[PDB]
Amino acid sequence: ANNLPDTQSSGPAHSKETPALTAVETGATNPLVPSDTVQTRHVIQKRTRSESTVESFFARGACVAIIEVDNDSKLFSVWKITYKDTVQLRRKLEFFTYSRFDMEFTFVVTSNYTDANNGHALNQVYQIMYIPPGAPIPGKWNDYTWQTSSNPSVFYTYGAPPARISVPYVGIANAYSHFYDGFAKVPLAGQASTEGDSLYGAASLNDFGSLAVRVVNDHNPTKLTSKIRVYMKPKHVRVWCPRPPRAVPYYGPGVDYKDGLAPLPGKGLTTY
Amino acid sequence: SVRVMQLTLGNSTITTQEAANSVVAYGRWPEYIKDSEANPVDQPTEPDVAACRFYTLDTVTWRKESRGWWWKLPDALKDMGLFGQNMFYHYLGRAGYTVHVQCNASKFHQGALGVFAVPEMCLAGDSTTHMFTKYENANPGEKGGEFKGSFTLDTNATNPARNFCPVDYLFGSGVLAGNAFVYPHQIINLRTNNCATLVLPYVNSLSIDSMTKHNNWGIAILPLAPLDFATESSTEIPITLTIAPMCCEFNGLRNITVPRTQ
Ligand SMILES: COc1ccc(OCc2ccc(COc3c(Cl)cccc3Cl)cc2)c(Cl)c1
Repeated sequence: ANNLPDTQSSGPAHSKETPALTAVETGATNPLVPSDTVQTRHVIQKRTRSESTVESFFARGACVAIIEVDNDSKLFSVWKITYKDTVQLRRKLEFFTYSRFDMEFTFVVTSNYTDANNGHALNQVYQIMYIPPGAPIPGKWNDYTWQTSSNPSVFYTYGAPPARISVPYVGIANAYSHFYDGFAKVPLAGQASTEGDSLYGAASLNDFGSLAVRVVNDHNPTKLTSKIRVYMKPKHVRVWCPRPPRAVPYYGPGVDYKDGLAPLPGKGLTTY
Repeated sequence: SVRVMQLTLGNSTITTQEAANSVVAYGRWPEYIKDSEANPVDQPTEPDVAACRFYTLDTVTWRKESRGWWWKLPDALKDMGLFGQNMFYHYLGRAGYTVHVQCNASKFHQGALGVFAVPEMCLAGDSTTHMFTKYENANPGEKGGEFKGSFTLDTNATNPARNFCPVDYLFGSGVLAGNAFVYPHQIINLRTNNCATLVLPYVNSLSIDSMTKHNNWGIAILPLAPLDFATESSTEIPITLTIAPMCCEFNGLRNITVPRTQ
């Protein structure tokens, strides 16, 4: 996040040192600066790379999900936690193979009457319950699971500033894997083809669990719908192994492609 | 004294025996770009004596009916010797100036000319289409332009003139001319002086810019008190304009620029 070096003045040359010539076969990039190939003046550099630090690049709340609940089973909804339901944050994360950070979740809740001239309801309160992989998932908008004696819940009152909570680095590995070239199972010799088969590039069937959202108020016959837009921001970021960015449209959770396979336009070789 | 001076730049010298001091705009003398304010990294060219010398643009004539004249810098000097060559061969250019306006008469003549140096002197157009003045009209070169006594809207839709319509009392830009004194200036009152001398530093929001796309200064000359003589309804006295670029430095050399004309 710092300063750039100054340009030193450089005069003419006539020597056996040729920085302009190189050999990219080695796998290295030629570290030339302007003064290597032209005469330069002294410039005191004041520009910095403060905004392109790994932290500043991700320091934005991106939408990862839009959970919908109809307060007239739709009285409650469950969202399997992921960053792949949307494309924008996903593409930025995928510039790297591994990552490690904390997360900040902000929830923007909106609601409205479906009918322009019918129904009425008192102010709604929402419960956003996190169900860690293993915990019982709600079957009804009002069954015993909503007691949350151990699961973390967030109760949001409609109209209040967006709710917000922080989550630590929760991975079971030392870093989050954006790419996993493997399987969760190894098919063994002799077992039925139905056996030992698993998805390519998938780890746990339930990585991070899911969110169960519901309106706590008793539902009125009035037609109402609410939407909880989930925004996530990685804070305290560290990333490893850069990768080229996604060039064609995403086709699922994997690196699969199908449709926009011809991303580049035509342009004449000798056309400026 | 305040009245006698001699200016020498390169191979050119100007003498005056009736000056009224000289003005140094904003109290800043022209200078070269410092390393702490430098932007383009390539080695600059500094023609020095070949470009920083006095160039005499065309002489205009003042009559009882004149409304005023205007020029744009570096535009008015684009065809001036090696200054013009360097201007067109380089992407970027920077320069300050010494503007010397000349106008002598006699002890029986009257009149006062207001000579103003305006940074970013944007002028008003002639159509209902905003910012419609075309490049060729905005950059007249050494011949410059003239102020008018009234606004006249160009209505030829088939062939719009796309020119300026600078009304004099509106300073050609929608402001009152009497307030133009907030800009560096001098007055050539015939009963007092022969000339006006202004030293202009480079003014811009950047250290260096494109001289072909952008005019930094504008020179406006308005008759504050009209020309009058003895009893000759007929009177004409010339106004000669001599300008010298200062501290010229250019960056970004390539093939020469040949702008479209007329
Ligand atoms: C590589 O990029 C990643 C890695 C992991 C991720 O998710 C891990 C994750 C694990 C638990 C929770 C649970 O967080 C919550 C809690 Cl406790 C209470 C209330 C609401 C929430 Cl929301 C949320 C996200 C995401 Cl979205 C991107």
